Amino acid sequence: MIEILEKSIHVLDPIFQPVQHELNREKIIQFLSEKVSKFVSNPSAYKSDENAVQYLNERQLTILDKILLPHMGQTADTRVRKLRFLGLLIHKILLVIMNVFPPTDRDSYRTKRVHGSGVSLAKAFKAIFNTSVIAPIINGFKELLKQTAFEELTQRNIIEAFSAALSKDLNRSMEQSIISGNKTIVNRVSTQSLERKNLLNTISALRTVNTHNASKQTERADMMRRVHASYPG
Amino acid sequence: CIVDYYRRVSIDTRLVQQLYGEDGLDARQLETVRFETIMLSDQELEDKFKYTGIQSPLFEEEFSRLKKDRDKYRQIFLNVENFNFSQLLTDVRQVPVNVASIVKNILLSSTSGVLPFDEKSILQKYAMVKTFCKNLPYVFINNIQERLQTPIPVYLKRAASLMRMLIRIELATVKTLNITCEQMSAILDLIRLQYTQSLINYGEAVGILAAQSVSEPLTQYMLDSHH
Amino acid sequence: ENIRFNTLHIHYHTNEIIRGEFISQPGGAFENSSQIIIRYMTTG
Amino acid sequence: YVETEEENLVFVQASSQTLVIIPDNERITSNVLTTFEATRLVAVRAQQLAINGSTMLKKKYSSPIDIAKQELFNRKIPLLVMRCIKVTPEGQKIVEIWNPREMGIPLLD
Amino acid sequence: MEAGYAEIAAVQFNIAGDNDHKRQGVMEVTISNLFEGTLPAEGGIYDARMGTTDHHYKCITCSHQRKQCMGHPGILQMHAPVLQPLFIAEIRRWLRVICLNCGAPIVDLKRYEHLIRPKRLIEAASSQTEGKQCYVCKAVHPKIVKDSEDYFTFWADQQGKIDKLYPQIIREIFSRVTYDTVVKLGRSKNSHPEKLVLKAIQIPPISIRPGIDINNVIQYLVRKNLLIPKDLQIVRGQKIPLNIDRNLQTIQQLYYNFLLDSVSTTATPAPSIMRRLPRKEGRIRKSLLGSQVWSISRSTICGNSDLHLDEVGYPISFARTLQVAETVQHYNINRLMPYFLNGKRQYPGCSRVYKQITQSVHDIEGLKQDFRLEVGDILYRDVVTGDVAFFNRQPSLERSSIGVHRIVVLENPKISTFQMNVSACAWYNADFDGDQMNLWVPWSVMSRVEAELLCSVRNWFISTKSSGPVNGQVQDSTVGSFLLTRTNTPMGKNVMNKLHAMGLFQTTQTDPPCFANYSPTDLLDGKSVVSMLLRQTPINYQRAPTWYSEVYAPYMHYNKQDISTQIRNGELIEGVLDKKA
Amino acid sequence: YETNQGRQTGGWYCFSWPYRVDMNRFFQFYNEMPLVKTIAHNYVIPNGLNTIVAYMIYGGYNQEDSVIVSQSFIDRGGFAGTFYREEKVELESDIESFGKPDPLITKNLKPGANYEKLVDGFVPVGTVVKKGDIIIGKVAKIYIDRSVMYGFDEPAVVDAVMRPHGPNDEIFGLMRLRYERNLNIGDKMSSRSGNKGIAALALPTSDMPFTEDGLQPDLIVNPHSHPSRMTNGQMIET
Amino acid sequence: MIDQKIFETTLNIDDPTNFCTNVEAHLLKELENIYVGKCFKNSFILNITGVIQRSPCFIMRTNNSGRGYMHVRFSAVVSYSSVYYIPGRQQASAT
Amino acid sequence: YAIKTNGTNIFGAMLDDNIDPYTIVSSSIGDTMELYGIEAARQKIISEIRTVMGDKGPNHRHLLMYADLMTRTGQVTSLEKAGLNAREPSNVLLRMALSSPVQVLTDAAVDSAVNPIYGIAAPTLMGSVPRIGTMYSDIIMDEKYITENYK
Amino acid sequence: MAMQKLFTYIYEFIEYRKMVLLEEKVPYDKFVQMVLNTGFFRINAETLNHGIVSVFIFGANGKYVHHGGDMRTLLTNTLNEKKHYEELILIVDKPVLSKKNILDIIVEQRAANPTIVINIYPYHLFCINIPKVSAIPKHKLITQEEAQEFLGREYLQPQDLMQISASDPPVVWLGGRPGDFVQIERPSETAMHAVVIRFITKSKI
Amino acid sequence: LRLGEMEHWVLTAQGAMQTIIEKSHDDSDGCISYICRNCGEPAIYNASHPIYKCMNCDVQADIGMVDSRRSSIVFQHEMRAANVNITSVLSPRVFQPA
Ligand SMILES: [Mg+2]
Ligand SMILES: [Zn+2]
Ligand SMILES: [Zn+2]
Ligand SMILES: [Zn+2]
Repeated sequence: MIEILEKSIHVLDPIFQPVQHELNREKIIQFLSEKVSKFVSNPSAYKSDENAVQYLNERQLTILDKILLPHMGQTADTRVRKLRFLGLLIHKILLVIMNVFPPTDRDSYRTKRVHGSGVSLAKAFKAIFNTSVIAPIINGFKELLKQTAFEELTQRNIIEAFSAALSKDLNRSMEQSIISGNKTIVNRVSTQSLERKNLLNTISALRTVNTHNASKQTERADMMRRVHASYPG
Repeated sequence: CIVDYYRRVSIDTRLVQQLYGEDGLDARQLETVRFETIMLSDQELEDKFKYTGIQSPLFEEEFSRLKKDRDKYRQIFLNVENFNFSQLLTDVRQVPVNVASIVKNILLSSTSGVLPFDEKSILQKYAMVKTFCKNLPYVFINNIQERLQTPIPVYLKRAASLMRMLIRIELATVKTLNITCEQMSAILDLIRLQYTQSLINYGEAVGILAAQSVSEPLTQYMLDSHH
Repeated sequence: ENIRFNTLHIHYHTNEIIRGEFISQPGGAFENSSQIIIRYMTTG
Repeated sequence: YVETEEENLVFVQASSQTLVIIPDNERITSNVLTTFEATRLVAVRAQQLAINGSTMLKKKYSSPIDIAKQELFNRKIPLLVMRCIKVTPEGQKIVEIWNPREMGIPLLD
Repeated sequence: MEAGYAEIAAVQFNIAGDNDHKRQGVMEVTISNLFEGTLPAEGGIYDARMGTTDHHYKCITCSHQRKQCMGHPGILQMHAPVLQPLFIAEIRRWLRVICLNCGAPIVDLKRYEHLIRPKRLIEAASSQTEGKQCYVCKAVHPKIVKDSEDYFTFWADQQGKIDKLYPQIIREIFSRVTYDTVVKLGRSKNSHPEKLVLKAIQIPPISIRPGIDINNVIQYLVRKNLLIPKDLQIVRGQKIPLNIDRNLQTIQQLYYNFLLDSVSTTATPAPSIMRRLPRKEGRIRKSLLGSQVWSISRSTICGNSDLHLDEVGYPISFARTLQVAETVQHYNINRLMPYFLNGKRQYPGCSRVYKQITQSVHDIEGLKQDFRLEVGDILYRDVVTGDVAFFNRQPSLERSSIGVHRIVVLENPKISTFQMNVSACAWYNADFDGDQMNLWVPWSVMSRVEAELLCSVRNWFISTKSSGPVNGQVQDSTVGSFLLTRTNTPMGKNVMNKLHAMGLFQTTQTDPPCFANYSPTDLLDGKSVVSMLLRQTPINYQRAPTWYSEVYAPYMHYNKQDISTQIRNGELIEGVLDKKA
Repeated sequence: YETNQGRQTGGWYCFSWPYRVDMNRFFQFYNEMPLVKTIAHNYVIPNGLNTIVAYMIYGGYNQEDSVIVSQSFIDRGGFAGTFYREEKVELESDIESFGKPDPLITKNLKPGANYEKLVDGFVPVGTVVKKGDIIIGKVAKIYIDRSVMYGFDEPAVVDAVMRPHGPNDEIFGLMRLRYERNLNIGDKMSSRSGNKGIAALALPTSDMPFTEDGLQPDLIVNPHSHPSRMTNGQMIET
Repeated sequence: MIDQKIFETTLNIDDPTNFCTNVEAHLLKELENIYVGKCFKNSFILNITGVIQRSPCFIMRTNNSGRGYMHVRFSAVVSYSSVYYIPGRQQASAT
Repeated sequence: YAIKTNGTNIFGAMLDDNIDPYTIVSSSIGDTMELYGIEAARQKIISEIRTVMGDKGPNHRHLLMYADLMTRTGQVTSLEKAGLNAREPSNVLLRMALSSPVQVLTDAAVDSAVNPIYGIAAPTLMGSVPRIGTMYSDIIMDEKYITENYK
Repeated sequence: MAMQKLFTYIYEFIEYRKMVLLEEKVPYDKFVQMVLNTGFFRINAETLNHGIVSVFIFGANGKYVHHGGDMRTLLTNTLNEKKHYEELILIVDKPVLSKKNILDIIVEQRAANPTIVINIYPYHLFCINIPKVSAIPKHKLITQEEAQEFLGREYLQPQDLMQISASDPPVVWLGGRPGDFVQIERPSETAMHAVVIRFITKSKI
Repeated sequence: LRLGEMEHWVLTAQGAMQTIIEKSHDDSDGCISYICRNCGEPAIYNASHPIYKCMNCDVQADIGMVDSRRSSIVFQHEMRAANVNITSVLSPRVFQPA
């Protein structure tokens, strides 16, 4: 473990070389916020303004608190335990590389879930709601603030802009996600037409678990179609 | 790959095979016959095939030709067995015409039983068998060149070697004793006719045939992969 | 049919070597999950 | 679409050719019709009867395929078989012209 | 005027330069309007001179209708040159071998003079040529780079300022090169780099772009060509304004998307021209190598033990749908008359006649007054028993996958399947679990002759693959032959009286043998009747049967008269007949 | 194979079938609980019949998993039912309209099509429609013709009185075609052990083999279908 | 000025059995239907003359029409903006 | 008795003095070619294809066809597109029909390839029927028989 | 090892070439120690035409297999010997065939002296009596007039024949050149041996 | 209903043609293609409206007819639209000695 980790630490990186040997947490946070955040196209103008640097650093730390291992937590006080869990994950990976462990069985059901109707519809709905609701609303508010002064406007103007921005879509997008179910439109809605050949066919349609992946020429195609030993029952 | 008028297989004009099957035979006109001399011993070969009824070095030449053919077949197919893993020597070959069947048909259609001895007829039968075997490679050419006795190309002489072997084995004087000269001429005509019928056609798309015939067992090779 | 969330899936990269993917879902079924991919590379 | 790239390596009027005909004593192709050649001859004659209708058979037949087949069998086919494998850069076509009334006929049965 | 018969001996491929397009195109496209009335707009990208996709008019150029018109190319005179999308790699190779200012080669031609011609250009391009000196004109050669944000644009940095290599001055540079440089570099005289860049592109004929979708791409291309000023004379360093620059870039990208959209080679929303070629459903493998055909039928196959192996059961409805072309001559008018007078109403009828005097086809519903045929007429008549039909099953892996069977028309209307003998399945590797098989009846005389003389299933009885037979007795007939030929039944001796011996031969369709020598109480053996069948084709056969196996032998008592099968001249007197025989 | 075929099996496809207009749906009239049933039949309706099957050789018409079917079993209602199809067409805009076209101003009349038997642009229920008959007639440019031809060779019967109001607030045809489907020669049958078989023989009740006590089979299946597939469940079920 | 010109052409035979009975006369008949009075290959062909060379009546391969073509090399007298013998026309024009 | 090994080295075994050098039999076709010549490569190809087919395998002339095609240029050429270039470089249409039509079309255009029409794919792509069996031999109308014994 | 078998089978190869040895055969010990000593070994033979053919056996770690100038000097002075020099033969280790510099020197020398033929071969071509190998059929060169009459009977151009590389073992043992025709008696399982004629194409390097 | 690649392969393996000519040409997209034979490029011919010309070399036109398929003509047009000049050599005329 120590040998491989030291080697990995000392190996150079194409991108993060400037912060590779940096012991300053703030400098690395700012570097990452420059690299990953949009809307920062010239990472030298904001550098002079200390408040811009503060904004970028605070935004990056909030983003990482929300994004990195959120299941351990989504606040600042959980950062050490998130790093403990990340170290545990790295330990498990490098244990597998030892042949101390075997790779995860890609077809076993010890590590598989079935997500139907509710989960799939919610996962498609967040994206569809974003695109068809939040984007038109933001666009309409931006247009309204273009048309009137930021202080001049009134509450009725705000409400009318809200209601008009959504005129245009959500139903069509949801119906297309249902009807198509097409894995790249990557859609997570495993859907099939309900052919009523008989009652048994319908009830077996409602009891169907689809892999719905792609898998090229490999032993994977054969192996994932076999009857796995976790299927019984 | 298309068989041309020389029965060579050529891409456009560039050769791929000097003769289609190395024998020029259609795969649909073959039969597995037994070559009765391959497994015999020298004493057994003399007992079964050497003829003693007529004193002449001519029949000694016949038997020596038979023995030379046997030695040849043994040498080539022993080498073939050598450079392979588990392909052994067998005396059952796929030939266009089964001479034994024609002989059996003529004998069962014969007008009489065992013929009385006729030395002149025996000599005529051997001489006509020898002439037919020498003129056999003209099946790949035509009867015009056979009549003109134009030299046979070497690969055509080599193509008919197996059939010359078979004819000398089956029409040996020990087996021809009950066959008349007219019956023997009929047998020779039938052999030549079937040999002509068994030749590949000018213009056959033999590449497609080979591709299909090899790709079919690949499906079963897949199916037997799990075994 | 979906892989389990909050579970480290380590399958070999059959320039890369062994790779582990951990998809972390903060809360219930509906929370959006941020996937973190750990790679061990041939560079060391 | 990406072409999976192994990217492997390697006067518009042709000069007229004079039809040189091999003398009958130097023809090396088989004197027996191939089943392809017999089939082609029967088809060509049968279509020609379909378009013209004249015949040289003393027996009446109600179908051109039968008339053509019997014409082939009785050795009175009014068509020569031109067998040709040669074109010299010198602009010369070397063919063998075979009369099916003299060639042997394949089985066709 | 005579257009004599001819066959394409060879095909030559070349780069299509400006002159080729100029002399090939039938007209010039300068108008952006697609359609001007019902007639297409004259001079547009839909002008009738290119071709017709509707029956309402003719091509003008060829005076043919939509069926007989093959399309004709057009010329769109671009106001600025464009690079040919296919040969951008060739353009890159050419720019980096010849001097930019004078055109003479900057690499040593003597190094590649000896080399094999096609690879000379690639080795020449492999040379760096950065900062090299051109001896003949004393000009330093710059570095030619390819833009990473697109496929077509070329730059050039000479240890400094990167000027853009527009198609215009690229045409100038390529025009500077002479034939000797191209020849000595291994390229053909027709492969001059000046042909790589085009000022007058070719608009494809309407035959390949019908519509009343790539026509959209062509229309936008024409509009953007109009939006470019005609006088563009860009030199190296003209620093054209950003609007002209972006418009020329849009025009070049639009042409590139018209040709090579969604297609990436080792080089480099309507699918482009080149996307239409590859893949199974592309131009080649779906249009040329394969085809959709008329006069063809498909249905489920099913067994029928009453049909010969060389026969196929054809439902009467299909025979009424498919037609056989029989020309009316003196020898067949008598036979072909019943087909005509039956018409649409009775089987065997016919509904089509091609009158040679009118050179048109006619439906027999209106041929009551003509009432007769004549020599030189073509009559399309329903399939009848005895016709030859091609019989196919996908996948077609073997030579025997397509065989010619004789048609047996089943007049019962309730039957819609293709019926064929079980022993015939071995040709097509078919079974009757739901298989579907194709059947088309040849109609031309040549096709019928060829079918019945060469494609008849008798030719495929002996496998082309393994030189053995493919047909035989399967399942039912194998076990039946075993039962018939065995010596003893559980009731005792395996005999039958004269009546049942005759019953065996009832349904063989042959000439039944003579049982006049048998008393009504005479007991015939099974080997006896099998021999009375086999005597018609006397053969000799001597082999152990599959019924006899050493693994079984310790258990069950084999009848010694069954473990050896012997046939002498068609007289089966020994053993049983089973899979081996 | 049985898991596939039982889901392909025709039966009572929907309990509310008359209210629906479904494309290519088959409603098998008679269904039977198997003499040997399973726990699955507590939860789903069985689809099929307890046909009397004789595992015997009869003339060789049942070789290579074909089935010899009694013509009387077909006629009496065995595996019969109704097969449905639907033809729906919406107007592109207000330009179109349903109705029998006038012969003069149509300018695009179908070649040789019927165009009769239409009322107000629709073929009335209970009308037999042939391959040339025009249904849901629809003209445009209100002229020009966009009418719908039947097409199928098999004649059908019309039973649908509905011109619904679609999501775009526009009308469309949506007629339903009813087909009389007995067990024709060539229709596939299969036992619950997964032995498919194409029905190829129509033997009258007199030609069917019968036991000593008058029992005859509905289906005659070849005994050769068993040993290679080892479908002993079918034999034990019998 | 009138002059003698040698032409190459491949005919098309709609009934080869009828045609081959009197090959030479039939060939001249077909040629005078085809080429007499029309501009073709920088020439006008006033009058037809004897055929230098001909070919056996080959049967067309790529079609099932049972027709033949035959190749013909014939000399014909011609009336040879320089000049525009636009092919297929019965008169020249160099206005 | 004899030795069947895993892995191939004809050169070393030929060099070893405790084994017979004349009877080296190696599964690999490349090794057999490189140390024995194209004819021994052809024989090895026949043997390997025969082994793959097995007992049910086809007639020997088909394996002969395979080997004689793949070794007709003096080197073992594959059946993949690369072998097609090696054997038939002038047949542009055949290679376009096999795979990657765009690349080979561009290469032919820049090379100005003159493609003669032969085989099956080249005439098919040009809309003509191949010159094979029924159309291999030209049929010419019999002039003297028609003039003398007809009309 | 490759060297002793090479030593016996190279004289076997000269015997098959029907060529008379000029230099006397040294024993194996002297040959093997000289190979490391001088980096090579020279064998001279005379044809029936009475021209000199030379052979060079190079050690794997020899002087002239490592770099270019030494190789160039060796061949330049050897081809300056007053000999007829109809053919010259190089024998080098198998990876050495992939050292493009040495092949460049041999190519440029061949260009310098085109009237004689220079060839380079690996050891395995001479580590066994190749003609006596079971898997190798009986190659034999036919004379130009015999091949010409064969082609004239068949109406074949020489390039229409199947091609055989001049680097093939049995063709090298025959001494075949490009533009020569080789007749091969190959065993057959369909016709019990058959004869083909192949066209020799320039050797691959 | 399709006569695919493998059906064409099978018909070729039988040396069929004729049937191939029927099914493909005369039954799917059979057409007559005219080629100048003097320049190798497609030409224009019309028997009724007596057009006999080719754009490439106008006066020098010597059109011949080549049996083809509409798919092949469209494919050639596509290759020309990609700036690849498809020129056809055409079979040379063959004459017997005088
Ligand atoms: Mg099946
Ligand atoms: Zn047109
Ligand atoms: Zn310069
Ligand atoms: Zn032209």
